[PDB]
Amino acid sequence: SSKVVLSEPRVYAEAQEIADHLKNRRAVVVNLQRIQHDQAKRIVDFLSGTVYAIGGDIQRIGSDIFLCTPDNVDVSGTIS
Amino acid sequence: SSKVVLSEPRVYAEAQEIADHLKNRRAVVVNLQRIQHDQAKRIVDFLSGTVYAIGGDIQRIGSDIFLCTPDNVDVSGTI
Repeated sequence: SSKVVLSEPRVYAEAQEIADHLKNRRAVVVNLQRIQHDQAKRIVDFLSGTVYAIGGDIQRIGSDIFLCTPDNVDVSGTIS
Repeated sequence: SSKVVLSEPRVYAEAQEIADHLKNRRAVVVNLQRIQHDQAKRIVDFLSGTVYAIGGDIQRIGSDIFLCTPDNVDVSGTI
């Protein structure tokens, strides 16, 4: 019924695919633990701009991993 | 609208609170980065039994981090 996408991007360009998911109202788990760190930063910044624009959110869920949500997904709880 | 719960348990007994969320049709992200490693294992095994019982799923989504879902959440892609 609801859909969550798991994403492990290799290059900065793959952020566009993630943003398309968000625009289509799906949450996306973004694992950046195994990407070049300079590229990870770029992804996160791009996705911050995406979510800012569509009224969603982006939240760190662990070391170099994030949950991006559209406005139709409420997230509760926190991770240190 | 849907709800996703973020959990960072510190003791094994908190796996019950995660299981309650799943029985109530919410996905839970379970970050086991801060718990003792021996106890992480035991949480992950407890949750596999829970999801087995209710027809959901458990998927590793990074180091020491898992996505548990009930049957009403479809997960696509992999990590």
